[PDB]
Amino acid sequence: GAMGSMSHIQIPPGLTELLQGYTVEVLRQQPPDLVEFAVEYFTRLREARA
Amino acid sequence: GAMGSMSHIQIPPGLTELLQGYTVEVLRQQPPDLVEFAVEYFTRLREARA
Amino acid sequence: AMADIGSASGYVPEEIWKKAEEAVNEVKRQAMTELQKA
Repeated sequence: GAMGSMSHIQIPPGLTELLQGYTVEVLRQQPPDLVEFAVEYFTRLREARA
Repeated sequence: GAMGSMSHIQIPPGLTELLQGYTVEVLRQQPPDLVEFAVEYFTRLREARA
Repeated sequence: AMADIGSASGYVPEEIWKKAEEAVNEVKRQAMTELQKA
């Protein structure tokens, strides 16, 4: 399986669904800012808890 | 099909780099939570400049 | 080489750049499907 500690990055799992949520939302609404729309989309998502 | 069709629909230019700028950090940093690691990453970006 | 005429630079190692670029291309080509299906 593995090879060695010389190099180990491998595209982590779940990263696809995380970016999709943001990505798919950017097109559906087509916002003017990415930096803003990013913190606006990510923070809210998290805060959703409790 | 007219105001939205470029093989991938129409990803707002620059978004590719934004998602990339963060991902490169995740791969080499590997945080406990993606959402929490992002929220701070986007806030720092804006709060850092105008 | 392949088609990298320019150069991002600024930061980010090597293998870390090639990989991260794939992740965004994948999620980008994917989210578009979520749209194609309205």
